[PDB]
Amino acid sequence: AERVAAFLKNVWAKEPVLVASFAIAGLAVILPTLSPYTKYSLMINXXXXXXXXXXXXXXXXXXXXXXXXXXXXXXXXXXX
Amino acid sequence: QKRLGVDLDRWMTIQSAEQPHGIPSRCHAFEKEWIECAHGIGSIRAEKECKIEFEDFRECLLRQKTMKRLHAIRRQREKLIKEGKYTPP
Amino acid sequence: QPDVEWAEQYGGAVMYPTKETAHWKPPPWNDVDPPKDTLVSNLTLN
Amino acid sequence: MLYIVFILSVIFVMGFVGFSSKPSPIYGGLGLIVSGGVGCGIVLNFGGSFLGLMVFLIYLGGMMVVFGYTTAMATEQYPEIWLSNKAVLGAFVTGLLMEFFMVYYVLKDKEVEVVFEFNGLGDWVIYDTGDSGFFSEEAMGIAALYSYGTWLVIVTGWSLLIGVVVIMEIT
Amino acid sequence: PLAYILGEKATKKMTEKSKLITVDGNICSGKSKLAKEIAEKLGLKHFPEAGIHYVDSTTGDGKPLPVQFSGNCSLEKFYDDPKSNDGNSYRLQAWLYASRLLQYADALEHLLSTGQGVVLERSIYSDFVFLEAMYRQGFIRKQCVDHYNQVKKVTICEYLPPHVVVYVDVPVPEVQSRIQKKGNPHEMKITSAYLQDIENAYKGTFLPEMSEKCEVLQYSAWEAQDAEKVVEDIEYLKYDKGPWLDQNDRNLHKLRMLVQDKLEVLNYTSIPVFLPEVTVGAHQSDQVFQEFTELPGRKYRAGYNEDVGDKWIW
Amino acid sequence: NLMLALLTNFTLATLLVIIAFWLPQLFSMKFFLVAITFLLFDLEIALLLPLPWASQTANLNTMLTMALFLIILLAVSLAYEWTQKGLE
Amino acid sequence: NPIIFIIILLTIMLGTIIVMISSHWLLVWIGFEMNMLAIIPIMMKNHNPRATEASTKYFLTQSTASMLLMMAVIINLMFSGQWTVMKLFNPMASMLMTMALAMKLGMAPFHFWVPEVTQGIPLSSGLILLTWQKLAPMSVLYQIFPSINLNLILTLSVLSILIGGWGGLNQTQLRKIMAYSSIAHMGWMTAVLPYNPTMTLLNLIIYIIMTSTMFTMFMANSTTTTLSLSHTWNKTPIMTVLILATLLSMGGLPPLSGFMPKWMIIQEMTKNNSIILPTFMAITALLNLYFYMRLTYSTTLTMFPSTNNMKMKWQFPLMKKMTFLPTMVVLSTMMLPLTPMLSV
Amino acid sequence: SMVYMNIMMAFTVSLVGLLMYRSHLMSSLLCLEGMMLSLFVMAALTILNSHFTLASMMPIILLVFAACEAALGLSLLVMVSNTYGTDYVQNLNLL
Amino acid sequence: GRQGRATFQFLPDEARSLPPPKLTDPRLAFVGFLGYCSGLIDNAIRRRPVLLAGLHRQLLYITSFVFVGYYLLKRQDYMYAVRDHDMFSYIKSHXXXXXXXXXXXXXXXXXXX
Repeated sequence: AERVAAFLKNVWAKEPVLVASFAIAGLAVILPTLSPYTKYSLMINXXXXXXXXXXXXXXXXXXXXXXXXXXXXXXXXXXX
Repeated sequence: QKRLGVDLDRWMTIQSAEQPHGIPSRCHAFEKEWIECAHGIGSIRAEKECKIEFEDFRECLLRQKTMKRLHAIRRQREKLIKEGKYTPP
Repeated sequence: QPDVEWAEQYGGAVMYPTKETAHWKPPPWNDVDPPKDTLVSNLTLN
Repeated sequence: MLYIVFILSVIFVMGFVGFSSKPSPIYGGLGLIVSGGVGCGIVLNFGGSFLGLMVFLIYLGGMMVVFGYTTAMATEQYPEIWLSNKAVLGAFVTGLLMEFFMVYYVLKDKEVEVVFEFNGLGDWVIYDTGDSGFFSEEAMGIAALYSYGTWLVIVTGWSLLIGVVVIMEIT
Repeated sequence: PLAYILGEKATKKMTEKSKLITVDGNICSGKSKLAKEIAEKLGLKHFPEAGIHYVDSTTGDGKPLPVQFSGNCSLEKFYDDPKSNDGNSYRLQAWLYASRLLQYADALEHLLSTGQGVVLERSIYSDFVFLEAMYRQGFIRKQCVDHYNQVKKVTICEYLPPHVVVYVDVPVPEVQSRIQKKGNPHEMKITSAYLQDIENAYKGTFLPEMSEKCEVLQYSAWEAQDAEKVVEDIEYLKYDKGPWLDQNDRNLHKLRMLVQDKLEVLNYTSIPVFLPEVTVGAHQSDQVFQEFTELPGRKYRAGYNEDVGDKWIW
Repeated sequence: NLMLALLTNFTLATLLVIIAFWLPQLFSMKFFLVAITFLLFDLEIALLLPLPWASQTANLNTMLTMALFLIILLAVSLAYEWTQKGLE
Repeated sequence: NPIIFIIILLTIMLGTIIVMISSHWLLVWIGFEMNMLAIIPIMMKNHNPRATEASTKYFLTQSTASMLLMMAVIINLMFSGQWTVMKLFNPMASMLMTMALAMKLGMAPFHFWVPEVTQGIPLSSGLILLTWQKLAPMSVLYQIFPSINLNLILTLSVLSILIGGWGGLNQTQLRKIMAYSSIAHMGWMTAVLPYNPTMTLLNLIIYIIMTSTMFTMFMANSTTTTLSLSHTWNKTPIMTVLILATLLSMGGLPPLSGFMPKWMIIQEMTKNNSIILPTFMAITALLNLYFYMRLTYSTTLTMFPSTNNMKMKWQFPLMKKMTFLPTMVVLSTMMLPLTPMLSV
Repeated sequence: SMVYMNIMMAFTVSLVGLLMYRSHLMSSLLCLEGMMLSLFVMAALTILNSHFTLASMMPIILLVFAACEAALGLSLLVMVSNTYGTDYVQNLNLL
Repeated sequence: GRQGRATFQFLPDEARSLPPPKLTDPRLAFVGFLGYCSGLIDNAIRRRPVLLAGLHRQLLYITSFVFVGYYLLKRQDYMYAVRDHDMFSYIKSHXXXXXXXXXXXXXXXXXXX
């Protein structure tokens, strides 16, 4: 190594707080794209209804039923 | 616009547009008339065809026509002092 | 033919003479120098 | 007593009377504390607690604080009393008579103005809103958003990059 | 010159063991020429003293231009015996100042690009000693000195650092005998009071030069002509808290850009103020400029010319 | 009421000043750059204020790219500050 | 200055792009104030007492200009409440819109800063950044061409040529003459805006190019008429011929393409039954020509500015657009009279 | 109508306060802060009453650009106090 | 007059590319002369011998003014056609606005001397 081994141990000796400024902020950018866990957070965020629900008048339609518990609609059940 | 924004979106300027969550405008129903009236160039240069739908829309934001009306009621309510006045509540 | 007297008449000041503007002196040739005299110049402690 | 916004709006203009008048930058600096702090209350009364506290954090927690430095850098030590100063008191007395004389005409609700708009009652129609929303509402429950307005975030970032670089080149 | 973001930058592989050392104040006789030639061991480049033929020697092509074309009726022999009624007096000094401003601009450009020890023979900061001494006796008009001071205030302030080391030579009042000993018929028969006033004005001019945070060193006639004594003093004495010590990023580049072109530095030297002694006539100057165009020196371009070079047309 | 809470604090504070006075009977331009940096950073903090407030409802893929971007330029401004800052 | 000078210069280029490509009222508000933060460092540059005085006089006039413009934006919420740049919808907001844009431009009542700001600029590179800056308020005026009252635009256009035509007669400073030709040309700009918004964009094209040709030829350092005098004999005689083509073109002369604005501005106005105004335009334009009349005598004559010092080394400036643009500035009236359609 | 008769009046009073002078250049920049403060309140009332929700971010952006001018213009004021002794409108050189 | 059914981004519309472009036009040659003229005075400002016989960077000066001038003339041929097309279509649609008057031998006063 020409600068990988040379210009790393010098940074630990001369101001090692600057190592933390690039590494922790670096992991803040790279890790969100790599991890297959960000998909779950988007699912519940859209599922949480802040506004009141709206009923649509159905004329021959699928995947829609009554307000009572039935196998219809989205209704996220990701890890209970 | 002097130079148009083609193949890119950066608007979100006009009222009664895409809501942050689902929150409505105070004059949402009135612009549903106004934008639909003046989408063509017919009442843009002349501005005479949509005069009926503009006066009610100007009334929505300012409420000046109701302000003059409520003042007329309040003045006549003050006129009833030492006269034939009645208060139900 | 134009001479040195013609250049003095069209000299850089105010073009034509005026009663109101007479104290208005012409600016230096390039880059004006500030009045550097009378400043703070290092404060003292006792 | 019955009015909430209208009483505070008079004090708001009263602060600006000290800006039309020139009572030395120190006493004029006190204007931004009085009119600024009351200026929060005018915003707060209609709703939106976040936007009302923005003046507290930036204007009252930065802007005039930095303006407090420059008053000490130039034109410092002593502020001259505005009672002794000529025409400064004259601008102050004429400034208040443009507002206090008008308030007497605002009494009995309606008033004549330079503009076509009238004063009105300002008690029942003071809020101008019924129920509107419910949860995370009041227009400024979700006030600022990085979503949708993605372009505005970049350009604000550009100008704040300029500010740090440029002032360094000036001084 | 414009794009310095890459490898080429100010104070890069420079400004270490390389400094501008000005050898000035030779009173009247050519005494500074011996000291500058001796100071060639430490200093890399030593420029000769600027005269009447220097402006054509630099930037031109080897051989100097004739007396009629180069400097309008300007000669060093005329100043040897200075006389009244439409003479040189001041216009040779203005030409001498323009040549000394040109050689300093070249030397400073030679210092910034490739760091070398530059030795100068009488700089800009010694020129007003050469003028004011002539003014003490009846030679130059009062209004001409004020015209010179207007050029002095503008041209000098463009250069942020003056000098590093300034050498001071104070000889005996019997220096006229040394001038008579030297083989020069023109330099001889000069006024003894003029040379005495030149040494008197220099004593009051060396004090602000030393106070300007530049390392000033005084030398005697017995101390002169010493290659070992002068070089050891230059190495031992270090410049501290001077105007020469400046930022390489901002101050040095703006200095380099102004000194890169000769026309940009001499643009401030030409004053719009009309003077009868400084040559105002355009009718004879029109033919004189036409004679310069007729001359086979430059005439056509900055570099390439017909019947001189030109390998390709494009 | 909020005004009832505020005025009671200020009136008793001024009351202590009445006790304090009536009851007894017998230059440098370098510090300006600090105020400049402070005010310019406040607005970037003001733009970064709605972070634990707007992230609850809005899309995360659109926000994260913009949220970090403000802190990046907040550090890039400091990266320009490092090259000759001052003795203070 | 290294890359940072180019970055600052690029943000003025980017700043006007926000003004050009826009739909929102607060978006153009940012675009104006993006320039305010970016012109000031180039206004300073050489650490001068004149530069400090010019920048403070520039800021305090143009900061008040933006805040007057923001009032017009807020009244556009008071009435209608639509935030799309098309119409003001008010007889009150239109007054505070046009007068605020008049402050940023060199229009009649707010002209006093223009000559004193131009004097305090250190270099010719900074002198371009006022003539190019005038594109930004002109771009907004093209967008809001209707709903704006004739009584407070045309009066400001007529008076500006009057005060511009008398404002350079008692001046010898080369920067001051260019600053008052700016005030003179702005009267020809806003006069077209009611009588077809077209040709106002072409009037910019002619003006911006013709002004940029001046300062690029003023790279050979000259601040006064007497300093530009020593140029005929001491400096190159072919340079005086090419400046003559730009001096005479700025005034109303038909063989040169600086008559191409004065072609259509009168032509479009005369179509709409107005003759008494275009008469007043052309006669006052001769006073604008009169500055260049006395300024052509600095180059055509000898004038005796010889100077004992003669330059042997050839001049090497930037000269980026100093060759391509004066060829278009001298002759285009015979080349492209159909360019009205191509531009707008 | 009711409140807008005061906050518009406060804007016009500050508009006079800017252009009127008693030699102090600090007071003009102080009034520029007040001008942006008066523009802040006038924008706030128009957006908060007529529930826009989207436009609420706009005075926050306006607040940023309020401080952009009222610092970079303030930095130039310091440069006047570096060249000259004390900041005054009367102390000028330009013609 | 003003733009109606036209949008920005890419200067010619491409949808209305029906009219034939300018081929070896006298208008192209005059801009070509200006391209040559710009390649003459560049050797005058920057001191170079002989404007006619000098350095051959003039080929760039000729081509650039021809290239930009060709698309500029293409914009001219487009915009003049559209302005004419909207004018003709306005008469064809309304008809009542444009009135026709034909066949008249009306009496007029005769001037003396």
